[PDB]
Amino acid sequence: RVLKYAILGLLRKGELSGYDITSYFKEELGQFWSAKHSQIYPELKKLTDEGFITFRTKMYTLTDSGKQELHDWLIRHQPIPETVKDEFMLKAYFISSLSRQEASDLFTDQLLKRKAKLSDLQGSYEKLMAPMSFSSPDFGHYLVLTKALEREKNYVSWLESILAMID
Amino acid sequence: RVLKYAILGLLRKGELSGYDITSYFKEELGQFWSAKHSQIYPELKKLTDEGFITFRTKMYTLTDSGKQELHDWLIRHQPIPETVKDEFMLKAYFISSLSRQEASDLFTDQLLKRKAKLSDLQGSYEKLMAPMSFSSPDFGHYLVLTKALEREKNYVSWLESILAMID
Repeated sequence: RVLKYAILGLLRKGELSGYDITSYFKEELGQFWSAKHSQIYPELKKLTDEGFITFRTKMYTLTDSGKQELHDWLIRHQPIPETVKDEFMLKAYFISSLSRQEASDLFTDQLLKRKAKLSDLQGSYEKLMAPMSFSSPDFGHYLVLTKALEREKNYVSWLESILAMID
Repeated sequence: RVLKYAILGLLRKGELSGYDITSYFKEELGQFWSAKHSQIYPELKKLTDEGFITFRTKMYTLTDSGKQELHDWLIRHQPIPETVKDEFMLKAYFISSLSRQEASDLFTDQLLKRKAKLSDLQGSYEKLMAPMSFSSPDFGHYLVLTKALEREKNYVSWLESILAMID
């Protein structure tokens, strides 16, 4: 039920259609929480049968039960997950099988793609910021944007310093 | 076949038993590439039927075919994946449903756990470094250690600066 709390959360500010919920997944949310389109409507239906959302004629809204379910999940302290899979880093672990030139080529290609990804994130940041506060309506978007930005900058920085060792 | 290239890579320096391959997963590799124990021996068997590894009496070794298969995968340029799921960041996106105090409590608990995780990584780093070079036999381990270190430092740093905004 990977989509349960994503959908409950998307509804936290009022009603949305199933189209709208899908677009929120295909846009700013499905960067850090991707959904298969084949899973949205089963989850919507399951949340309905569970009494967490209701609908009108189709526009879904949180029920009070759904609001409470969302709230309990938000404040819950969870163990931090096991490291997220990174296929490139599996390669890095096995670097003894690469020549110096092949490792340089591999890391350089990775650096290029992550700087390019960083560039897209810096664009979305300047678009969003075109004075942030806790209760600002965009604070949540600002949180995921800056986390992703910081993450790519650090990845870029690590790649550059390994390239400086390799080369 | 999530384990295919992890196992081929574990064998790149010579023969290993299935026990040894499992321990490499339960130790330094299964941090950034976890395996279910129920998947190791099916993968070993599949790689055997594929001619990528062979065995003696059970000690598995790469075949020349397996070495080539590993090599082709290493040098291949792949698209960088969609962002890795982070449940905490889904919460951060939905922060408008939290009071200031609840968000502070949530972020503070996250900061504590990631600093503690950073501490374990800094210990493994000082243990490993008890003068790194490209062809050093530990370079691969040094790559995954420093990537994970840099990653937790940046996460800690981002959490601290959000806490400085929230509080």
